[PDB]
Order: sequence, then C-alpha cells, then structure tokens
Amino acid sequence: ASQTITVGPWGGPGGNGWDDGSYTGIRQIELSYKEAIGSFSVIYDLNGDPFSGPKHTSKLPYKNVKIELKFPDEFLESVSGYTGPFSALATPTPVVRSLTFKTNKGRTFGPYGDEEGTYFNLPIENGLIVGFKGRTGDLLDAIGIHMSL
Amino acid sequence: ASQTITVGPWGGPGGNGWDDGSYTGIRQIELSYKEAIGSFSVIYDLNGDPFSGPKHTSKLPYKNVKIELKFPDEFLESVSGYTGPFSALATPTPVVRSLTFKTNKGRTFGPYGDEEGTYFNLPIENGLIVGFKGRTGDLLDAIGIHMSL
Amino acid sequence: ASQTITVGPWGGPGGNGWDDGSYTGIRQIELSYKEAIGSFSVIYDLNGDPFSGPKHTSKLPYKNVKIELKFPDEFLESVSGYTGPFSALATPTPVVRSLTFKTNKGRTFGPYGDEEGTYFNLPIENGLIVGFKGRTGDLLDAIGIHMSL
Amino acid sequence: ASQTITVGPWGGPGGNGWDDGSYTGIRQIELSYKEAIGSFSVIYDLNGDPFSGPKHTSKLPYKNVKIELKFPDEFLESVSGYTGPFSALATPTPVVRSLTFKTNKGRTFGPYGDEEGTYFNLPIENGLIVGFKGRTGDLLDAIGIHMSL
Ligand SMILES: OC[C@H]1O[C@H](OC[C@H]2O[C@@H](O)[C@@H](O)[C@@H](O[C@H]3O[C@H](CO)[C@@H](O)[C@H](O)[C@@H]3O)[C@@H]2O)[C@@H](O)[C@@H](O)[C@@H]1O
Ligand SMILES: OC[C@H]1O[C@H](OC[C@H]2O[C@@H](O)[C@@H](O)[C@@H](O[C@H]3O[C@H](CO)[C@@H](O)[C@H](O)[C@@H]3O)[C@@H]2O)[C@@H](O)[C@@H](O)[C@@H]1O
Ligand SMILES: OC[C@H]1O[C@H](OC[C@H]2O[C@@H](O)[C@@H](O)[C@@H](O[C@H]3O[C@H](CO)[C@@H](O)[C@H](O)[C@@H]3O)[C@@H]2O)[C@@H](O)[C@@H](O)[C@@H]1O
Ligand SMILES: OC[C@H]1O[C@H](O)[C@@H](O)[C@@H](O)[C@@H]1O
Repeated sequence: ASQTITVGPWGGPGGNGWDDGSYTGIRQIELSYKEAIGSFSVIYDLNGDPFSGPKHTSKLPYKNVKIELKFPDEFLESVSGYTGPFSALATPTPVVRSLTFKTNKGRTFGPYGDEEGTYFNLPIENGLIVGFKGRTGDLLDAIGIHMSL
Repeated sequence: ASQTITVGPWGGPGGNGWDDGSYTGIRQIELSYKEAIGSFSVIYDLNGDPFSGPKHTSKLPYKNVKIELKFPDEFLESVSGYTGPFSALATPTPVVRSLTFKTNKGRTFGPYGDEEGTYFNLPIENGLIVGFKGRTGDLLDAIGIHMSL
Repeated sequence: ASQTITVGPWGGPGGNGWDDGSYTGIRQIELSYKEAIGSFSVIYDLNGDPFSGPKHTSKLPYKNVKIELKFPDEFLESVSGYTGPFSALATPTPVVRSLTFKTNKGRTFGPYGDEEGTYFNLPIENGLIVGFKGRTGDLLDAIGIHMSL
Repeated sequence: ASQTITVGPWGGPGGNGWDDGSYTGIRQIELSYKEAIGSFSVIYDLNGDPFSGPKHTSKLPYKNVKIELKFPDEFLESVSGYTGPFSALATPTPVVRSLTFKTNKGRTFGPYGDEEGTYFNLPIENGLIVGFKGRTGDLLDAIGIHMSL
C-alpha cells in the first residue's frame, strides 16, 4: 500500500471512524447542515473518471448542498470551520459545527452551519486535497484530509 | 490532478497508447505470452478494495497466466524484460518480447516470452509500483510504470 | 526544482517573507519569546548531517529557548499557536503570539508567548514537517510548513 | 527522516557503498572515463543554492568531463549505460562500463566509456532525479537514483 500525507482530524472522538482513502482529485462535495454539519460525501476523480466515495449520511432533517468544482482547473485551496459541543445532542463531545471551502479560482462556499466554537483553518499553498477522513455518528464528529502533489 | 513519478516506456512506438492511471497498490497481474507478451491487465488495490483496471487484451492465441500477489505483505520489487522486433508481425517496431517479476518475498514469476533482444531492468529499493502505462496493438508494444511511496 | 506540500501561513502580511526550503528532517528549533514570538531559526537534518537554516532573528530582548529533538526517533507530530495583533507594536497587523510543539514521543514544548487571539492547529497523522516558511519583521509575523513522506 | 523513491543499483557488488542523499535538483555532473567510468561527483541544487555532493573520485588516469545543466529549465530526462566485468581489474565483479545522459532540452551527453556488456535504461516521463547512490572502489561499481516530484 501507497500512503499520503494525512493531516488533521479536527473535531471530537464521537461517532464511528471512516477513511475514504486517496484518489486523483475532487470533483464534487455533498453535505447537509443546519446548526452543525450532518451528511458528508464526495465524488472524487479517479484517473479522469468520476468516482463516488462512500456516503457518510446523517439522518437529521438538514438542508442539503452540492459543491461542484470545475475539475481540474479549480480545486480546494483551503478548508476551515468550527468545532464545539452541540446542546441538541445527548452528546457532550465536540462536533463539526461549521465548514467553509475556498477555491483557487476565488470562489467561497458558504460557512455552512453555526460559526460557533473553536476555529480550525487549513490554507494550502502547494498540494492537493486528495481524499477525506473523519468520524460520523448522527452528525459529522470530525473531519480530516489526505494530501498529495 | 495528483501526479506520480512515472518512469519508462520500454518498448516501441507501435500500437495504441494507454494509461491505467494510479492506485493504492497491485493485487493481481494477468498476461498472455508465447514468443512475445500479448495481453496485459491488472487488478489494482483501491483503498483496500480490489479494482479491475482496463483490459489490454491481445487476440493472438497465447498462453494465459495469473500472478496473484499476497497484498499487502507482498509487492513487486523489480520488473525486467526484453524488447526487440518480432518477425512474425511485420512491424518493425520493437515490442515487449519478455517480462519477469520479482517480489519482496523472494518469489519470481517466470520469464514469460522470448528472452531475446535488448534488456531492461527496474530494481526498486524504496517505493511501490502503483499503476501501469503502455502501448498495445496486436501485442504489448511497450510498458511503463507509475510509482509512489 | 522538486516541490513539497506546503501548508498554511498562519499570521499576518507584515514583515518580510522568507522560505528556508526543504530538507530531510528537523533536529533543533530555536525561538525567542515574551508576549509574542520573536526569533525563529532551525537546525535541519540534511541527509544525516546537521544543517543550519537561515536565522530569522528578532532584535527584541526576548527569552531564548532551544528545542532539541531526538532525531530521527522523535519528530514533530503537531504545531499549534495563536495569532493576533500586538499592542506594543506600531503596526496593527496580526503576528504569531504563541507557539506550541508536540512530539511523537509525547513531549510538549511550552506554549511560548501569549495564548491570546485566534487559534491554529496542525495535527499530523502521517508525514513529516521538512522545512519552515514565514514572515519576519521585528517579530515573527507568520509561520508556514513544508511537508513530505 | 524524509524518504524518496529510490530506484536501482545497476552494476556489481564491488567497492564501497555510498549514498549522497536527496536534494532539490541537479546542476552539474562530473565524471572520469576511459574504458569504464571512474570518478563520479555532482553539484546539486539545494533550495536555490549550488551544493557540492561528496566526491567519489577514482585514482585511475581517466579523462574528465563536466556536464553543466541549465538548471532549472533543463534537467535529466533519462540515464542509460552498460554494466559488465572489466579485464583490466583484478576483481571479476561487474562495473559501470558506460554512461549516457539525455536532457529534456534534447541534449545528449556522450556515451562515456565502453558501450559493452549488459544494458540498463531509465527513461523518465514525470519526476526528477534528485540524488545519486552507488558504489565506488577503484572505479564506479554501481549507480543508483533517488527521485521526487
Ligand atoms: O447508548 C447511548 C446514549 O443514548 C442517548 O442518546 C442518544 C443519541 O442522542 C443523540 O443526541 C446523539 O448524542 C447520539 O450520539 C451519536 O452521535 C454523536 C454525533 O455524531 C456522536 O458524538 C456520538 O458518539 C454518537 O455516535 C446519541 O446516540 C442517551 O440515553 C444516553 O444517555 C446514552 O448514553
Ligand atoms: O520605520 C517606519 C515605521 O515606523 C513605525 O514603525 C516602527 C516600528 O514599530 C514597531 O512597533 C513595529 O511595528 C515595527 O514593524 C515591523 O515589524 C512588525 C512585526 O514583525 C511587522 O508587522 C511590520 O510590517 C514591520 O516589519 C516598526 O518598524 C511606524 O510609523 C510605521 O508606520 C513606519 O512604517
Ligand atoms: O589489495 C588486494 C587485492 O589484490 C588484488 O586486487 C588489487 C586491486 O586490483 C584492482 O585491479 C581491482 O580489482 C581492485 O578492486 C577494487 O576496485 C574494484 C573496481 O572498482 C572493485 O570492484 C573491488 O571491490 C575493489 O574495491 C583491487 O583492490 C586481488 O588479489 C584481490 O582479490 C585483493 O583483494
Ligand atoms: O502490437 C504489434 C503491432 O500490431 C499491429 O501490427 C499494429 O497495431 C502495429 O502498430 C503494432 O506495432
């Protein structure tokens, strides 16, 4: 097995751990949100063809959003968000409350969720996010990234 | 796009170029041979699951072989073979006449084909072959490799 | 030119930009601090031999510290700190107020400086910090990292 | 420790092993030759500045050559040569008899030495030679390469 620089998890130890692994790039990101981030799944690029990563779906009735990147001219240049406990859960471990994505083309996708708690910011000067890692219970407990050149 | 160190092609400019891309590792290699190498296709590992790469099948009635590696404890440590023209074709053009694979566990698979022509040898001290690239017409004209850590 | 995954800068646009480049690893880190981080320089490993990176020295009369890692068994597992403006300066741009280093061996070096402002945290699950990048004026305005496998 | 894809050695087990390690690129290559390759040393690029690698000098009275690449627009695209025993020596083990270097700019540097024995060829489609490894006794017994993106 090859390996990739893996950075992060930002968030808490709750939920179940998952790792989608590494691919060639990112085409589309799908997440649900309200006061925190619920569902999270992505459509990766695998050597030129779209490839659906495993779904990390949340049952909560949250609003869905689809982030379509203009692969391969456009790619994530930074990932940022907020982690903190959430009040509505039984629950006391930190969870990803908010997520914000910035592109090399200057596009910004939201702040989805409540911008409340402790802040995390991953600005990328050189390199590509090539896969996601994280934890999901009823919501998105933690998020992590795999990177390559 | 991520990229990988791509080394080679060994062989001639004949046939049609193909690139299977990059993956997480190699599970199984299938090739056909007689006096030269005909068919070539591989089952890669993609983040823990087997993944069938495109088939680069030859129509010649050659003998088929299946090389099953004990992924992930066992992996290719070296690739070697012979390149040279092949009388039976009218072509020219050099083609892969022979292939030999050595494993980190000490297993050697063949010499498949005629050990005739100009020799090529890729001994790997550190790193993993993570995908194949090459050219196929009626037979395997050339072969190349993608590598990662 | 080879390149490395370069992540961040955390901090402000003040001072002058510098990039020490990439090496084989990190042996020793030298910084000065008080209410903010002043000086910053490192002794890298270059293929087995110690190598002094350029000095990014601050003139402020701050307390000096030397962080000696037990290379190569011990290496940085995470970098974290605080960024915010600093009253005592004439310029209003954010500066690195605090820095904290955690090792794979479980050693934690400080919080050096004032743990005041906006927090940044870089937990590393796989990979190695292999060089630093940043900005220095009278103090350490920003800090960034180069990474490899 | 960071690591690099290391491919090779081509040649025999004679002499003493050496590894110059990894750098940012290659600026200049110095070798001596006659019927085989004698001396071998290189001036690497280390983050923009020239850096002399260890000398692997041969005492034989061979002809010296200096290969100056136009770093960083020009870089090695392939390394090839011949390995075989050499009568003039007392020891019977294979040695590097010949070396040939090709540039991305289309320049070819020699065939230095006797093009006699078993051939080796490393064509690079993507990636950079970033360091050399090998064995030296009275002559160059073996040669290997470190690669990066
Ligand atoms: O046996 C469990 C637990 O059940 C009760 O809690 C139920 C659920 O309440 C929800 O609010 C939420 O807290 C759930 O927790 C999951 O999801 C979160 C967020 O993804 C994650 O942090 C957790 O680890 C869980 O995977 C709960 O399951 C109560 O009866 C309680 O006392 C009891 O321990
Ligand atoms: O010399 C012109 C400069 O004079 C005044 O600044 C003097 C210095 O005041 C210190 O407090 C500090 O602000 C210095 O600034 C540098 O260092 C900080 C921190 O590293 C950095 O953010 C800045 O970009 C500077 O490199 C000042 O030099 C002011 O009147 C100022 O406006 C004037 O330019
Ligand atoms: O000193 C002892 C040595 O004597 C005879 O060898 C002397 C040398 O003869 C040379 O011509 C050559 O074979 C040397 O070998 C070195 O260099 C080669 C080429 O780089 C390398 O392959 C070898 O490993 C050596 O480093 C000899 O040193 C023989 O009787 C010999 O067996 C004895 O050791
Ligand atoms: O593959 C061997 C040979 O097969 C056919 O003759 C053609 O496709 C050639 O271009 C190719 O070189």
